Amino acid sequence: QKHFEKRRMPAANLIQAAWRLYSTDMSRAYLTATWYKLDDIMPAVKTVIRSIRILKFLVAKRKFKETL
Amino acid sequence: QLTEEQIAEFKEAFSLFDKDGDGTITTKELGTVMRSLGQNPTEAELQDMINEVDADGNGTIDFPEFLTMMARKMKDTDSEEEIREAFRVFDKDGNGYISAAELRHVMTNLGEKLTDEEVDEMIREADIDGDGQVNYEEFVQMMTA
Repeated sequence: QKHFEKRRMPAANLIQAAWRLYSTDMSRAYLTATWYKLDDIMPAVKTVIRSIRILKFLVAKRKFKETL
Repeated sequence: QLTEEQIAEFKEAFSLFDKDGDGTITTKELGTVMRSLGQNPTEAELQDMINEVDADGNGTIDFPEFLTMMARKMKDTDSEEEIREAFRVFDKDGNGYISAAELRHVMTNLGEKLTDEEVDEMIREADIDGDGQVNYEEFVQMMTA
């Protein structure tokens, strides 16, 4: 029990990072006139935000694996 | 598998980090862009992000490593397996389901907690049966697609 409840915070962390990563490309947070314009004039900005979430997903995946 | 101009898009993102055109990203460049967006990583968190993809060991990300990372995203066998194992930590039934409510409780109370608006968007994206359960296998394959 105590060893498999030590997995619960890094498991939650991995799900959250995965979901935040996935939401970069479908969330209502990006379905605004501002983001469509910002994504027209400066496409690199959204890609950078997504690159950062990938890096955080990778870190979170490694930490959850270190609790096995 | 990547088009020649889709590589030029990833290169545009990369150069936003590597503004001096040295062909590398250090904690300095990674952190400066993050903080320009209002994020505040620590130095240790930046070192871990970079160490995930630095295949050489000098503490940088170069463009070939960046491109591979952007191309794979979450679409890899190891990611699907490990996310599946995370969901199972919160599923003592083993049947492969978790209740919408328990998922909300875990998401908003553990780790880097989701906000009410975030978890509402996640539960909305996953279909729910007549009981309230969600198959996380279906959810894992939808995110690693």
